[PDB]
Amino acid sequence: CRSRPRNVPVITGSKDLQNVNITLRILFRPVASQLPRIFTSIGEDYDERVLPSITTEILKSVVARFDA
Amino acid sequence: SQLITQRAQVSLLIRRELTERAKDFSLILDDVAITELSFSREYTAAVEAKQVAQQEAQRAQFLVEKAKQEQRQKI
Repeated sequence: CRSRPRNVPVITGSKDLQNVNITLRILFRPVASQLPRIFTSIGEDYDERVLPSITTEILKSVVARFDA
Repeated sequence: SQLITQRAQVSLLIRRELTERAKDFSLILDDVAITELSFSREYTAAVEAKQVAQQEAQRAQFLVEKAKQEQRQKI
């Protein structure tokens, strides 16, 4: 239940379509009490599966609205 | 172009569509990622060429201004 980091690069498109390379740094940890469920639903290697989806989607989301 | 920019909801829609297409194979899903979106070469080269013209004709404006200094020095 200790903590663990992650980074996600994205070739996002700024508002003017400038394809900007932007990387985001994101931390995480699993909650102690609900480690049971987090293991049923994913398994031992839970974080590697989940970490980057939200980050890449949201780098695209945010930078689309923002200029290079 | 909007596949790049609007990728937030593009990914949301792809998530919904794959979730509805993939529920049939006796497996349980939690999250899915759409990471990359790239194009071959020409977009970035054209963007940089537009910036080339921008700053190059700014340099031409400064050649023009040294030509002004020329008017007078040569007067």
